[PDB]
Amino acid sequence: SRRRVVITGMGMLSPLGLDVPSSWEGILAGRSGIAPIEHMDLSAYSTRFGGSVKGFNVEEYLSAKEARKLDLFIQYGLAASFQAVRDSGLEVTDANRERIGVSMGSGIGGLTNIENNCRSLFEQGPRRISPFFVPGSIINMVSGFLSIHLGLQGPNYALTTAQTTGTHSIGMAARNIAYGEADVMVAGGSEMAACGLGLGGFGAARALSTRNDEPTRASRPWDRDRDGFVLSDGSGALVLEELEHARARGARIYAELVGFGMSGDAFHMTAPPEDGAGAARCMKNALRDAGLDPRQVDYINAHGTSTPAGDIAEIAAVKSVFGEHAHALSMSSTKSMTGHLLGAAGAVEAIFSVLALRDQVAPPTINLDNPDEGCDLDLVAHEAKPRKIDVALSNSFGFGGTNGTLVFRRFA
Amino acid sequence: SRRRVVITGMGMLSPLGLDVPSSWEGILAGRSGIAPIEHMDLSAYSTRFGGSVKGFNVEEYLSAKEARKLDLFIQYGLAASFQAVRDSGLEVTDANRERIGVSMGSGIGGLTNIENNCRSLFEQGPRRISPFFVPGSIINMVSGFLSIHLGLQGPNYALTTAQTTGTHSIGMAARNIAYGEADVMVAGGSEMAACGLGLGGFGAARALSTRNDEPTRASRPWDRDRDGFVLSDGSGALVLEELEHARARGARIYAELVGFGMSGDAFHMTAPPEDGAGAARCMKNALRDAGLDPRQVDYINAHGTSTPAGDIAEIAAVKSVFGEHAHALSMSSTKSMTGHLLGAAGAVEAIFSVLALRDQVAPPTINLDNPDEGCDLDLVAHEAKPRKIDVALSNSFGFGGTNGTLVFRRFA
Ligand SMILES: CCn1cc(NC(=O)C2CCC2)cn1
Repeated sequence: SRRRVVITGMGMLSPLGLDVPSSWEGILAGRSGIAPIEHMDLSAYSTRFGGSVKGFNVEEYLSAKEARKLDLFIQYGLAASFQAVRDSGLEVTDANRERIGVSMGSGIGGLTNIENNCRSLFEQGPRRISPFFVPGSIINMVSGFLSIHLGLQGPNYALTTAQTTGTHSIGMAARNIAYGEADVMVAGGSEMAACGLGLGGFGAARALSTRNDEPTRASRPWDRDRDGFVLSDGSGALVLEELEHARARGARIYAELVGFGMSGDAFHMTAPPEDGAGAARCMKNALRDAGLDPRQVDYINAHGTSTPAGDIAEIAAVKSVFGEHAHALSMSSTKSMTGHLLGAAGAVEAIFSVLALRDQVAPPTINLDNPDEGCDLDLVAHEAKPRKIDVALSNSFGFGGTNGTLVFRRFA
Repeated sequence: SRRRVVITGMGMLSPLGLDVPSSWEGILAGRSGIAPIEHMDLSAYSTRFGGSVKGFNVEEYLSAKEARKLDLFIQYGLAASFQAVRDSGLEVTDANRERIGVSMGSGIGGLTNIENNCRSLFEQGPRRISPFFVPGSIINMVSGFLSIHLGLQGPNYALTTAQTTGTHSIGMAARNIAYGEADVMVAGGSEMAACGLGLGGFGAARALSTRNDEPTRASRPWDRDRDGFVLSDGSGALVLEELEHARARGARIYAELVGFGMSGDAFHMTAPPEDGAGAARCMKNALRDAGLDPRQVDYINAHGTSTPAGDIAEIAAVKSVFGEHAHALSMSSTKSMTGHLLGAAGAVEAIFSVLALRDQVAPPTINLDNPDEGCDLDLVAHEAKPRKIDVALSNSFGFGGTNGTLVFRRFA
């Protein structure tokens, strides 16, 4: 047997806003957070734009001195985590601190810090490298710093599954609670890969949109004129909680997390199979885990990265899994607005999936001006669609053919 | 309901050998793998030695075409994974490929590749960053590449929990099998952090031994003259398999994985608490998970980093958990010989713990010339000790106060 898991707290930094409600207001208005990247010379680069977090004040969370020790991706993950825990109303005590853990991940981790410490090393030598270089750059330090700050003594770990990180982080945290290893987990992901290395690295692979002239139109999932993904920064964190634990303290419950699927494509290092066999296996695994028929799914938050092969693989996967229900569900890519937060994508998209349930509205896929060949599903083109949503899926597909699917259900 | 998990295959690169048997012969003979580093000029560094993998031939494992794309930490993790899968005798088929997954992690990942690409970026511009920069550096690509080349379609993920990574990776992979999410997992870790940023960043924290003039004596866990950890490179991988699956195919079973614990110190970003409270909580969780009397523990493969505070915290934790039985068990640090493989430490030490069970011998803590105040347990000083071992425990502790413990026992 298995315990039930609900969402009692959410937190976010995104290109749309410095918290959940501002981000979500942008999402339902079809607003783009994409813009040319500032305070950075990108002349030599084929991509000059992305989704930056705008106006982030780390001193709302940390002293300047503790903030100086940490890469931006860690600052962003801590901000989302602190928001989520505050939003949950949870009181940590000696009676429960061993039952409260953290799993906040990242796909790429501390590139900005690595870049700045490379500058020191090359020019001046190793004696200029910061003493906090390692602990301030390693991916497990969101989980680490959060546990130390809040006194959390439960399971403490971090996933790194590239663009699947946030989805796997939340799913494996839900398993920890379901199987009695924890009663509460803070789970999600964070990313800040807008350094030369991030834009240069994805740029060297020709993976990014190069629509420098119209950055807000660059992320156009399933549109025939798409030319790759848009790199974005930020963080998402959820408070996952055992149902009886949440009820006993009178928690506000957003939604129930009923299913989690994982699969490997075993296909290609960076490309998904054109038929989306791996994504179909992963969604079937998640629905089986939830004890739900494909027909019960109402809303899918796609991975929908705006890459040629990825977007078409997801259409094929949804048609394969859902058959005669494939057109009845609504599927949208919020990456059309936020761009691709890499390891944080799954985290912010799980939050948008939960709010789709709260508000009974499918967020839009903006920029979907000319659907590509066979992209004929309800992709919620251009504008939000109020509709019935009892069951919402959130899919992530990443490098190494790593797949994750979360299934959320309305709670009443 | 919870299934039993056995070890059917093991694989390793270490500073003592290019496979498990060669490494283990070095362990039982008290041999040091530590020597001045040859691959780069460290005259400006305060530490100029570590545990290198000597004479690694990537063309035993990978085409020159695949190998050139991948950071050394990925090559090492693939070498160990391939060894472990071959050692297991498992045949991958259409009938079982969806039930076989991988969880190979790293603490730091592709720091050499990222450094070298940062050098190209700063000197030559973004168009000289490798197209393989991202997939060839990010931590999840051991799991990814292994899945692509063996056709593993089970759970595909990667942990990054600093010096706890290998232990967490193996434990969580065992839970996947226990709970029915997979029947087989390849799990462990790999590390190659011996670049300027690695040695420079740990050096900036004054965390490394600076015994440059006697490298083989630098790693001296619980010795009063210890002055920090020794940085080492390599990989460990285990094939974990559900018991009845292993029995059904007539697998050779090395041992059973009976217990896994995790805990967070919630104390300090890098420092372990002096009393080892988090390590004690972690071990108690693992022993309760294994349904054991603590008196059943015969051998402990310590974390044993050769740091002043870490080594004494572990003594305090073992005394607190085992009481009078702390005086009857044997505890040793194989890091005395291998140095600290960081995210791979828990993986090679899990293999050493299984071989302690196979061969009924406690590996030595070499260099333990003068045990420090309170270090009065059986620490197997200097020479391997043949003894009865029914139950072996492997401990890891890392930055962020993250703790893992694995419990293995003989299988008959
Ligand atoms: C992918 C090719 N491959 C090569 C190995 N080699 C070994 O297992 C031996 C070398 C030490 C033990 C396994 N797979």
